[PDB]
Amino acid sequence: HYDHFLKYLNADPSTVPGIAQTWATTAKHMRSPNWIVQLLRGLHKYHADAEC
Amino acid sequence: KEFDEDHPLPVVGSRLNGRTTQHKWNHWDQYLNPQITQSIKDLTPTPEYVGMRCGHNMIKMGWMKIGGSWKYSRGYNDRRGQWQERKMTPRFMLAPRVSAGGPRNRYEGKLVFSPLRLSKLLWAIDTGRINPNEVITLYHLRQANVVGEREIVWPGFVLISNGVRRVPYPIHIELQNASAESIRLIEEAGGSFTCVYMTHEGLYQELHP
Amino acid sequence: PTDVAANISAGAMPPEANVAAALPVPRIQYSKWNRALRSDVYDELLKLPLRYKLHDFAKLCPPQRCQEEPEAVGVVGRDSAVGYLPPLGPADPLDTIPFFVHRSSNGVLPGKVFSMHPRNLMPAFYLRIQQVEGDMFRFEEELLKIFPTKKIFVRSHSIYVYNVALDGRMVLHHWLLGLGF
Amino acid sequence: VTRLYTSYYTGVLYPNQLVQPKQRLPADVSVSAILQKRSEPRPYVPLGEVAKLELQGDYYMEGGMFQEALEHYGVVAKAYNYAYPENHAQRIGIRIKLSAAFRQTGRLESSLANIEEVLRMLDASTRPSLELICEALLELGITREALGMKREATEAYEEALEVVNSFHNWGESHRMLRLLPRLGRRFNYNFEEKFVYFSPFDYDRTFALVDQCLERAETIFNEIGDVEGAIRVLQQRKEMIDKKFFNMRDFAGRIHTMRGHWKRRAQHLTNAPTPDELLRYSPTIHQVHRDFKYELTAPIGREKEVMPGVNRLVLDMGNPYRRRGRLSNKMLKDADHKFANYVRQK
Amino acid sequence: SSIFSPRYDWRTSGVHDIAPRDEGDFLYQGPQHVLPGAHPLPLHHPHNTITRPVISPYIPSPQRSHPYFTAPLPELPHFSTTKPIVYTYGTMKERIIAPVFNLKNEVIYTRELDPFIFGMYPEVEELSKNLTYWMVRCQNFASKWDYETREIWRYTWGGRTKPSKPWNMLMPTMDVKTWSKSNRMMLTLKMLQGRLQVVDRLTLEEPTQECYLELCRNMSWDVRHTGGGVLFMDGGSRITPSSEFDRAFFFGSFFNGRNKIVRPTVLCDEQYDYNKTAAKQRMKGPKGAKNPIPINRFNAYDAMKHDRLVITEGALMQLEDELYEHKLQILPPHIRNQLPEYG
Amino acid sequence: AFRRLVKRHKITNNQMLLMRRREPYKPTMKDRQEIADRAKLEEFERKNADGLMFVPEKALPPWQKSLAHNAKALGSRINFRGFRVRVADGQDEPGFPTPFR
Amino acid sequence: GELQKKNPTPSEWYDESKGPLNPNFLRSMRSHYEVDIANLPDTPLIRGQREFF
Amino acid sequence: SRNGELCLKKVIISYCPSNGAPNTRQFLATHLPHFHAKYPSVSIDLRPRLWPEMAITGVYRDGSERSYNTKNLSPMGIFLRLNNLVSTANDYDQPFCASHLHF
Amino acid sequence: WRTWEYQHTRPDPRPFPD
Amino acid sequence: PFKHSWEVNRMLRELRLEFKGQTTIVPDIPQVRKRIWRVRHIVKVDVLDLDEAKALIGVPEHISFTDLASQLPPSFGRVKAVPSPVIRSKMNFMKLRRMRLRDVLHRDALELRLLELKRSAMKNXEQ
Amino acid sequence: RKARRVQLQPTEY
Amino acid sequence: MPRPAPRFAMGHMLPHRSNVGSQFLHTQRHGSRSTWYKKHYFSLRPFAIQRHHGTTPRILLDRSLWKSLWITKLQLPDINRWERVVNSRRVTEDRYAFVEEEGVMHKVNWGL
Amino acid sequence: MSGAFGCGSYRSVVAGTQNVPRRMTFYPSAYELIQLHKAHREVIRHFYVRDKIFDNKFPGNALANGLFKFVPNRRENYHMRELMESIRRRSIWMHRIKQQREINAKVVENMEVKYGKKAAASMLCFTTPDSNAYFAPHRYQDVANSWPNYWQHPSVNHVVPKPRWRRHRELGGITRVEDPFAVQASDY
Amino acid sequence: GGFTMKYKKGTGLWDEDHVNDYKTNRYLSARATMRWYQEMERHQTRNSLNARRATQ
RNA sequence: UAUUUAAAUAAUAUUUUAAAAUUUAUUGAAUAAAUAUAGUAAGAUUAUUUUAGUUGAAUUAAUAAAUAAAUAUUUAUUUUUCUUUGU
Ligand SMILES: [Mg+2]
Repeated sequence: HYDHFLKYLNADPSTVPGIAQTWATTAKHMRSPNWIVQLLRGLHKYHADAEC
Repeated sequence: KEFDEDHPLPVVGSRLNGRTTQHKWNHWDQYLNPQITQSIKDLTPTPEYVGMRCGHNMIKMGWMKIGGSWKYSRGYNDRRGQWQERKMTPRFMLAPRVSAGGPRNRYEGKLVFSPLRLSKLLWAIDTGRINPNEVITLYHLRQANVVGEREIVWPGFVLISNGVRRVPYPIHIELQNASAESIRLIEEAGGSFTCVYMTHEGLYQELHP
Repeated sequence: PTDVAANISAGAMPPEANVAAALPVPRIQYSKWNRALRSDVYDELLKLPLRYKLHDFAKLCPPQRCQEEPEAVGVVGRDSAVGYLPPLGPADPLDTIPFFVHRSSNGVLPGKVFSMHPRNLMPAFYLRIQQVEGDMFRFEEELLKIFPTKKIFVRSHSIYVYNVALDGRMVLHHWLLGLGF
Repeated sequence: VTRLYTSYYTGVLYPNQLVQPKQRLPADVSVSAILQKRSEPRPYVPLGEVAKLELQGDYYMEGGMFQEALEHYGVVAKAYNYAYPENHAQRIGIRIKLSAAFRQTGRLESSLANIEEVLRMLDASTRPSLELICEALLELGITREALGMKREATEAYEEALEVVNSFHNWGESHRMLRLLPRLGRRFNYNFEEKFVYFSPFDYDRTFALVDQCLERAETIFNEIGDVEGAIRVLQQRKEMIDKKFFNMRDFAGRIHTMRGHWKRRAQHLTNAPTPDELLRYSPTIHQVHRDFKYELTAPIGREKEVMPGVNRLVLDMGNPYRRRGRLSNKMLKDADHKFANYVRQK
Repeated sequence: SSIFSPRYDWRTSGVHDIAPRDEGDFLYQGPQHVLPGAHPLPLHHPHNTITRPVISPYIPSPQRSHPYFTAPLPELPHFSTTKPIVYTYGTMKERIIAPVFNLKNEVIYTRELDPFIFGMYPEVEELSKNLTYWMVRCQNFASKWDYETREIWRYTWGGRTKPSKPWNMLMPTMDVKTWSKSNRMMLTLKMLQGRLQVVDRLTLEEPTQECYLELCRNMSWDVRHTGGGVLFMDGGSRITPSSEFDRAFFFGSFFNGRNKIVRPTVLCDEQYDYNKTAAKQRMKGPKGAKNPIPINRFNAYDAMKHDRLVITEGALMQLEDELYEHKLQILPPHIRNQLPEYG
Repeated sequence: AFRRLVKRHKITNNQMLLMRRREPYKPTMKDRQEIADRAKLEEFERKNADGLMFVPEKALPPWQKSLAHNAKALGSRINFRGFRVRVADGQDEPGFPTPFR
Repeated sequence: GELQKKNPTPSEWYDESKGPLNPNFLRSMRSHYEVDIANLPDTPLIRGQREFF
Repeated sequence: SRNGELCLKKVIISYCPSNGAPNTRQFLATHLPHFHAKYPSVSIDLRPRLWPEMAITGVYRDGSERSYNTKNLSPMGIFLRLNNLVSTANDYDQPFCASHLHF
Repeated sequence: WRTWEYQHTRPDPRPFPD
Repeated sequence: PFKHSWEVNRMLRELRLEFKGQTTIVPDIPQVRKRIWRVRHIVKVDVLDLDEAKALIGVPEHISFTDLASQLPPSFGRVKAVPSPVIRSKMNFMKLRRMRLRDVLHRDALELRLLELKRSAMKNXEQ
Repeated sequence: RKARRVQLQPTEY
Repeated sequence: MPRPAPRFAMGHMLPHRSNVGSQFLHTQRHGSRSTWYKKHYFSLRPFAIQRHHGTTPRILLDRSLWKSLWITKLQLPDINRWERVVNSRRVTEDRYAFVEEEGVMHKVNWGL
Repeated sequence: MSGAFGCGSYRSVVAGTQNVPRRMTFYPSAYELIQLHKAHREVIRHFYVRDKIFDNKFPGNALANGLFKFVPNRRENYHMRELMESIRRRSIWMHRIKQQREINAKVVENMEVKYGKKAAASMLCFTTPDSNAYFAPHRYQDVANSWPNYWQHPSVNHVVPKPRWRRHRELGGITRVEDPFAVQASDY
Repeated sequence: GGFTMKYKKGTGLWDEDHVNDYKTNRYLSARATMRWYQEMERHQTRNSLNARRATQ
């Protein structure tokens, strides 16, 4: 999560949604807590969808 | 480097500089200025090619010149292990046979299909080789040349959904033994799949109507 | 670059991450039929110093919008599952790119990974690009800036990059798409 | 076995060590004529020891201690003035160095006087060195810039640009050094001989001279506010660099390991035709002189221009079937007369 | 001998006569002396313009991409290409217009060429592939027969164990893709060197040989063995193109000189091999493609051996019609999806 | 004396005539053999320092992945927890507590 | 006939800025014009620097 | 070169103007003016012919003749051999030994 | 015996008669 | 040294001695002391203190040796003993690659500056 | 004169 | 290019049968040599007697060889006449020999 | 069994797959047009081969000029085997392209009635910058360098060393160059 | 005899197409070219007329 | 069962002289065939001036154990350190 958060902070505005999706997928693969993976999916949706 | 203009260095040459043959036009020169290509000797093959084999590949000795030491030579007798078979241990008799036919025995009726990637199909449709309006069939695939004739063998194909998570448009395709994920993806998209398991003569009639 | 197995052994991570320490994260693999763009490597390319400006990943990725349209039409950019898009072109119009990269008949990029002496089934691989047109040496210098430690040869027909696998072919394709070819 | 080089190890003979002659201006053109066109709009001297002193002086000038470099240059310049005759290469060069030392010490008027003396000596010089004249006029430009004459400084800089674009060959410095990568016979180890490279900032000092010249010109243009001049200078500099790189270009030969064939270096290293001289003396523009008085072939009209002979009798064409039977001879009967009717004169 | 060999320079005297000739020998005057044949570039064939005349609007120069025109002349009728022009991966990316000639050595009009056919910049690898295939196919494989020990009946007389055999010799198989690519590259090389001439018709007033010779003399066609040869591609004309040759010209072109007429095509049939596994024992002939390329096709060897290349407008039309579908299929999808849009 | 045609190296120094072995600093055959053996043993001990980590069904060797997958694909159709298929082939028991375990 | 009566003088193709003309082609094109073409000066005559005839 | 006088008098070079072997023609084009400007005393006898002898001959001021073979040899090597010719006097041949250090 | 190596031609009888 | 065993040869190789008659200069660290104690019968050693070295070489006394070592370039011939000749070859190849990259980066930075100047000039001419 | 002439050799499987 | 055509079988090289080679290499026949004029290892190459090997010669000079041995009366109709190829024709000039006169090589009638 | 016309085959008919109201998507049918051109060329070639006539120009083989180059039995077999099948393939291609043209016209009408004239004209356009490149490179010289000879591109045309050439008459109208050569390095 | 693509033999546009010709040479004079064309036309006419005579 | 990345569809051949008598026939021990085949005894095998690694190791017939070693061809890992080191 530290590495992925550094990538999220240092990402490019057009690259933030993809890196957020990658973080969510890596969390689900690592079997992170359900609240963590839901928060990461929500953050990915927030950065991807303009109306969201 | 000369110290003065009055006393220049001599022009006496070394062996490296003196023993130099004439320059032959190479591929770079012939591509830069094609006015030099005036004969057939200028059409040199790929520079990766060295030439004919000029030495003997002697085992345990490398590459030797012709006429060299043939004393310690075994590649000749090889072209004309015991330490591993010293204990009478045959590998083909050590392990037993799982079945009389063997593993993966392609008997008549095994239904060994040829893989066809749903990602490949979607790529072809987005490219324009295949028209999504008409119903997709093996004949349409072969004519659009999305799959070469070498991959065709009875039974025709299997629709494998590799690397695909969503089909945006409905696709109406006819194949054999499509995977469950591919079927459900097409159904979700709205297209209608119809597993058409054909006999040999039926497949030949479909490919050459 | 975190050793999940070592962290679990030392007690720095929960013991449920053994699947993460054993198997990599599942991602749609980039293929010649499925252009699965990787935002991480594209961001790395954007951060790397190059002379030519690359398009944004938002424009490189095909649009993903509502699919309530009754009938589809022939837009140059439409919803595609495999992520196929026509070449966008240069990023800044007031520039001249010294080289031009043609696509193949199926719209695939020129990157093809071969093997040295494949009869012996040798794991050593190399990449060959034989669709570059224009100034091949500028493309070769850009490949030098991309892969610093690799051996890159150039000829009239093909540019060879030795000791690079599909993991490098995908980076080459990403850079080509960002440039606009 | 790896070498430690802890003992004395003599160098290896390499084609990059070939002595290259300094570029000379043509005899008809003179630097004073070019400047006017631009204005339109021996006794025994211990030269070894004085060269030691001059080397120490330029080391001082590079280190930064300028007054000591100035006095070293003065000593060795007195030596050269006594030794060499009027308007000599090392003479004008060392007085260029002396003017540079004077300018680095602050005596700008004496620097300008010395550089104008360099100009009037290049006037009388018969074939001055291209590098020497370029460095001299760069020195005069930098002295004018230090005095405050930035217009004249950039004028001298574009003068250097014009001279080196007009009377300089760009592909000579990489004539023998471009085909060196083809000497690579090993790929796994020692494969840097396939990637050998020689920076152009070392083998033709005039190129680095004009590079720094145009760099200072760009700085002066940015300081003044002449964006057109800055763009022009940058374009010309980039064009020069591209010319040099293109003359250095070459395609890659064999890539993998090539055992044997050690006698291929004779073909690898030779009088390699550089791309510059190729595109200059292409056989269609530099048409060779081919006089027919020494040959036995000529166009249809110029039949009598072949090498003369005694009692030349045209028998027939060498149809190899004439040695066959009477049927074959009847087959080739009319051929001689038809060929005569073809090659008849106008 | 070899360059790095002791036997290379042991002939240290006598090779030359001290006394020079009195008719051809001369002294070197200086740098202003023009020596016959002296040239800085290594030219194994030092042929110049006068000896080997080139027929083109301009002499091939490094400034010009191709020696022919770049824009239609307003004082000459311009004829566009029969099929629309597309620029592929190897095309010159520049308009090419050739000044078509008449049988009276006069320029009639100007016809645009095809960059896919005459714009595919040449490449030494493909040229060498074509040349090697031609020189290995044209050799006589029936004369490679040799004796064997079982064939010799009673060492010197005893034949070798593995002798050369007509069936054991190899005839290679070349694909139509590389064949067409090499032929196009050779045509482009001829165009760049400036020895390509486009004529409306190749027709003789009488099918005899003296009329052919008179035509060649009137249009300055060097046909002699020693002079530069000619390679004809007869196809009829622009209005009436024909796959076969004109009968009169085909009868008259049989001259002892260096002139060869070839079929107006650059493709070839797909070569098949029905004896790949040596099933038929009684087959005589080399292994490999049993359907080789005939002699009357265009080829790199004959194109290099013959100086001038005279193609007819019928041949141009046939080549364009045969290469249309190929240059359309080569295009990438985002380009070929626009062909019906542009028409 | 396994190779019976010794290599002739270029003689840059006269002591290369007196020397017999090519690489003197290099250990002899059996010594370097036992050295490499000890190094491989040390590397294996460093690798097995931590406990034997267990891997999922996907991160298994090919001769076991498909078998372990087909042994449980029948139960994978019905999504219910607490379903184990005790298969014969697989990762053996280490015999001690493991942090990965 | 129309084009010959319209254009008596050679157009911009009769230029030497890039390469030398071919005397054979000039002799062939001689008939299409009124002024002699094969008469070539030793200097690379350009359209802009000098007027042609 | 003895007491300010060159020993080599003539340099015979035979070549062909149209046949082939562009090495001698490259030499005559590129390095011949340089050599002639450096040593204007020696006389270069050029011989055009159909089948040229790929060899250079040096005739010295005492009747001696020294020939070098330049078949498919680069013009740089040709120039080097010509300079070796003009450098040697070709009047004797003695080995290099302690007894032959002093003539 | 390898009979497939030969073609179908009758060899001359040895010794040949006059 | 080649007459002795492989261990003494390894120690002399560490001391940077390959043949008979070679002389090297080493520090007085315990590692070098141990190596010389191991090979004390094949080499003869002389001792020079720091002041004795400052006298033997023409260096003033107000200049230490750390500054001299920091000033001398690291690109000296055979700078580092890499563990393999393949590593040595690829290090030299990377050095040549860095030279070529220096040149091409200079050219590309020039091109970038010219392009930015052109863009600024065009924008100013528009406005 | 004439003896047992060798023919083409059939390839293996 | 599927298995590009072999360069050694290009019909240009024909060496003596060596222990190395390819199955498609056309070596010289048994009992015959490669070079025609190499009767011995020291046999000098003939001066002007050329043997047109391979394809049919475009111009067969009467002194050259083509599927024939050197017959004096057949290859030399007149010994005092020298045949050359000028403008793709057989020109029969008078034979001259070089003699040293006044320090130059003059041409005299060879038969005389 | 009509899998060639694009509709469902008899197997799908028996299965009862509802695929008739499927969709109406625009399609250029460029690949189908290319294949139709190929098939038409092949049909014409087959007819020309079938209609071959002996035309012997030599007197030895002159007793065949009136006959066909085929034996009538083999001519009938050829007509029934290849010439008659090429026409069927051509008809299949034509039918598919006509169906797609009908669907394209319907899609054009739908777009015109939904969005508008210019909106549909822009939505049904495939023009791209690389399309402009492939079709006319003069409108693309500035955008990128796509020439096989990059050294002659007008962007990099400054590298070509234009020499000072002159036509000498004393040599016979020969073009030579005026500038002097460069002194090449000889030894070390 | 054996299998041979008789359906391919006679299909080419010209007579020289689809014939196993391995007795030619890289250079052919005027008589050589005339004899090559003669032999091709004669081979075609021989095949055709022999087949016709046999079947009749 | 199918939720994981590639590819230049090409086959034909593979030392030589010999180490043995059985075979298939004919004429009254000879005659003519057999590159028939010998786990295969022995020898001969055509081409200087060259450019990088080891000089006596390895040796476990047979259920879930990290790994045989030499010789030779290609080919890959520029991380720290006082110097060195062919993995
Ligand atoms: Mg090894």
